Amino acid sequence: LNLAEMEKVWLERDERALEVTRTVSLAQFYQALSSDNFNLTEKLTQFLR
Amino acid sequence: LRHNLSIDGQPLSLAIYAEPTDPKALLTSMVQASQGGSAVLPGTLSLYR
Repeated sequence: LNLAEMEKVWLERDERALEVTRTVSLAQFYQALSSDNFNLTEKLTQFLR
Repeated sequence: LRHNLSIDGQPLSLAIYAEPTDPKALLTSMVQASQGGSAVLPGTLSLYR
């Protein structure tokens, strides 16, 4: 009975959620950061040096 | 002499047996009842097939 209740809740409150894909660039994100905005590849090359 | 008995009081006429009515049998029978159905709940349409 508990399993049937679980299945009933699942099949009633089931909702096909909207699927959204977002592309994020780390360089642009770090360059447009609100607090610490900096050049990602410049900092990477400096740290590698 | 008045009560029509013997010399020792024995009745001169034999008392009737007075056969009883005797008991009778008893009977029982079946009893039925009727009911209706429950209200049909509108099934929440899922997404499955």
